[PDB]
Amino acid sequence: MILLDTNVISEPLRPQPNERVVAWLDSLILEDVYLSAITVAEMRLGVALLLNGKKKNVLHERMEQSILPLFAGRILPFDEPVAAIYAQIRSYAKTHGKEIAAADGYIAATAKQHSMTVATRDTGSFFAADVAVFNPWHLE
Amino acid sequence: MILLDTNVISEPLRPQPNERVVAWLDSLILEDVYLSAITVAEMRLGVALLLNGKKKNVLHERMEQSILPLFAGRILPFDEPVAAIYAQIRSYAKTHGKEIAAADGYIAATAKQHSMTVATRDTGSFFAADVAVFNPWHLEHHH
Amino acid sequence: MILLDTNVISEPLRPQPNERVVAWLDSLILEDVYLSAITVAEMRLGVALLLNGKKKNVLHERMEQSILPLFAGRILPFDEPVAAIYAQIRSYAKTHGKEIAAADGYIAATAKQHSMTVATRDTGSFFAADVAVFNPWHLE
Amino acid sequence: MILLDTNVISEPLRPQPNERVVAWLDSLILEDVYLSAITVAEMRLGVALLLNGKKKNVLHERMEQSILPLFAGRILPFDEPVAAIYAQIRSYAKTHGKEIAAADGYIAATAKQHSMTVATRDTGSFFAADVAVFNPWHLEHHH
Amino acid sequence: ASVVIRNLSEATHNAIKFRARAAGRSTEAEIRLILDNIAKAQQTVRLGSMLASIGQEIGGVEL
Amino acid sequence: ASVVIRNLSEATHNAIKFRARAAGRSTEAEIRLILDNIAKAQQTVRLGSMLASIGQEIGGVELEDVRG
Amino acid sequence: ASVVIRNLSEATHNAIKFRARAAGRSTEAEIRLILDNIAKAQQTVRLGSMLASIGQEIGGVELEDVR
Amino acid sequence: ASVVIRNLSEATHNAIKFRARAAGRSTEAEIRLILDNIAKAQQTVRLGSMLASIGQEIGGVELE
DNA sequence: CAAATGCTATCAAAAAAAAAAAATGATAGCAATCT
DNA sequence: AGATTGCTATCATTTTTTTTATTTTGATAGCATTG
Repeated sequence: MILLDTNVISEPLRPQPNERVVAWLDSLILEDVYLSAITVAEMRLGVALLLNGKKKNVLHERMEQSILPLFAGRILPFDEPVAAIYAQIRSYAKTHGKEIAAADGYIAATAKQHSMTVATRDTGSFFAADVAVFNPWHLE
Repeated sequence: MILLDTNVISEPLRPQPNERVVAWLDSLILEDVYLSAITVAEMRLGVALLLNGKKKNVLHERMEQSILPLFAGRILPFDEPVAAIYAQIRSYAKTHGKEIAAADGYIAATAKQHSMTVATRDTGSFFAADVAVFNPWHLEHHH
Repeated sequence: MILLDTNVISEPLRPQPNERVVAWLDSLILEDVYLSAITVAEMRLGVALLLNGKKKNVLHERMEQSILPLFAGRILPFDEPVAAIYAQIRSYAKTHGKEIAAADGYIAATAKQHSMTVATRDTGSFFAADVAVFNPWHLE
Repeated sequence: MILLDTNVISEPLRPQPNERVVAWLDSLILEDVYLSAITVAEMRLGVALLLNGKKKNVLHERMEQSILPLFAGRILPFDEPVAAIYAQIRSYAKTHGKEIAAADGYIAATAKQHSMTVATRDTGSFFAADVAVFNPWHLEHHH
Repeated sequence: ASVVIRNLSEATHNAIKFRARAAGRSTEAEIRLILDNIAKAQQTVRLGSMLASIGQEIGGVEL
Repeated sequence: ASVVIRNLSEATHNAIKFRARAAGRSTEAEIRLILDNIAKAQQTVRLGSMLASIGQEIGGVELEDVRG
Repeated sequence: ASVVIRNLSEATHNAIKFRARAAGRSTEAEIRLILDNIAKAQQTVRLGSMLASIGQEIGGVELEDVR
Repeated sequence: ASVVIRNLSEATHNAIKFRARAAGRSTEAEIRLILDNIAKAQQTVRLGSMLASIGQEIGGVELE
């Protein structure tokens, strides 16, 4: 029950990817790692926003043929129930001084509905929403 | 079918609700109106953020016991397919000028999939998404 | 309601149609008259067994555009529920000395299902199947 | 899908069921086998006509509490549309000598609409109906 | 065979459009079908005669 | 809002023309009404006025914007 | 019966060859098995034997012709 | 690649045929999927290395 | 009256048929392996 | 050394996919005629 956040799933794709995060992703059981539609939408947009060239085209190729097919069946949707969670999480934090970006809240509420562990670089937002978190930039 | 964006569903609940908008909502048949999960979220949070008192308790009840139930089964989730659409609706608008805010992209993208018409006061964005839009704040002319 | 046995619904079409039967069919409220798919099957077959020609061609035309459309929605299917009834109806009568043709059985059963009064010139069978009967060859 | 006629489903219940047939029935996926309301009518009538006593009673229960329920949702009715097919299956047979009886027409007709295969011991008739048949009594060879 | 309906309440129009799509047919087919049903309810067919005539129309048949 | 209906059964037309004459209306007016009537039937609820009430019950609200 | 599976990705294919080898059998024997187990799982009820039992329970019955 | 399966129990075949159709697939596609899923299981994907590869291949990117 | 009717029209998009291309389902044929 | 297995191939369908006509809606525009 692990839910990758945008910044995590996209770390290995970067120029100087953090090897600690790659190693961690390499220690997981794919059949136990999820993605939020909101997160997939952010990835797909990231690809789509690239200037046209061989780069954008191969990336898209992979993104759809190699990467995304690995989570097929586990790309969680943001629905009505989850929308209620979102409201609680965000309204709560906000009225107690901690801000939670809508972007984050979406993932948070999702993780929160299936008691999943959000994996992310910015743990503040999630500790606040009362959601198990794991920063893969560390050890343990 | 029509997709109501947050700001319309809110109009009637306001102090001096624009009459033209309320008139248009009544000229509608419920089973034709849909809401995006995103929008429900917004509504649900907009309520949660009010100072604790009587007003917020009632609104919260009416909200969950009256309003929303009326859209049961017609609340559209932002699923994986919709994401793909979202990806294009936004990259497109950008490499064309008018950029779209993620939230608005979710709604547009959702609407587009099922080729629905978005009812919003802020149409200025959606039209750039190649989705049909309608402003109930405005008058109808149609040819 | 009223279910028309095959012989009644087809009398008017016969060469020298019996006027008492025509006049009674004229006193009925169409919306209360039904047909069994079984009966509709024999009607249609009756038209099919005619030598291709103007007669057959027109009869067919009329049968599909003018007659049956009048019963659209009131043509009772022979289903499981009915099948059970049919089995009781025929078993009883038969193990009592009154043979009930499987043909008539399908109707009597359809009728016994929704509590209808069958219209037929063969009253004898249906009385034995415990179903309201009416002989449109008589009056009242 | 497969439509079982009366004689095939009757076999297993007999004194000395036909080995080959039973085996065949055994190689099927229940949810693929169906029954025409007609055939169900028959099976029930065949039961009802027995002499009163233990056998009849037991068999009755088995029929309603065990057999048929396995076919719930798969017992095909003889509805208005099937009737059209019917009229044509029989007419076409008469104009080719080989006559088809009403009962057989009903079953055939049903099968044809849903484009199914009739499993009977008397394929004799059904072939003239322009419908696929299969005799579980015979064997299977090459194509 | 042709009729024009004007000054039609844009809303009644909505209601119809709706029942139309829900049954998978054009809005027009819908009106056509509605009017058609009205006419049928306003009509009282005399089943006996109506057949008796189709009968004499073809020289008589038996089934 | 106007709409045409072509290929309308000639029998149906007369039936409607009749019904209209029976009532004191024009054929178009009769169509408008047999239409408007079923429409009002589809109208299970009026969303606008519905939400408005909720508004009046609470003296009206002004939800925060919340949207980048 | 027989069946030919065309357009089977070499990946899947190699996976199945591996499986078979590891399992000590031929690929055609492995697929035959893989399918068999699946089939065994769908086989909820055995119509013949099921009906047979009933027959055996009442000592067989000969049902009147009727048709 | 092609693969021929002979001497397949009749029942086992009826059953697969059933699964395929009951899901709107041709029997052939059904078997193809089945064998596909099995391969899928047998395999343990290396998510971390998988991506970092695709990234090193396309000169790396930054999807925000 | 001007507004309302009853008919025929326009006219640019949506909403059966003819052709072209895949797959599917059944085996059929061999050379190279195992029993 | 006869059965099994691995690979291709043939072939009459089904099933799709693509093209190419035909119909139908939408929506509202003329025109001569009653609240």
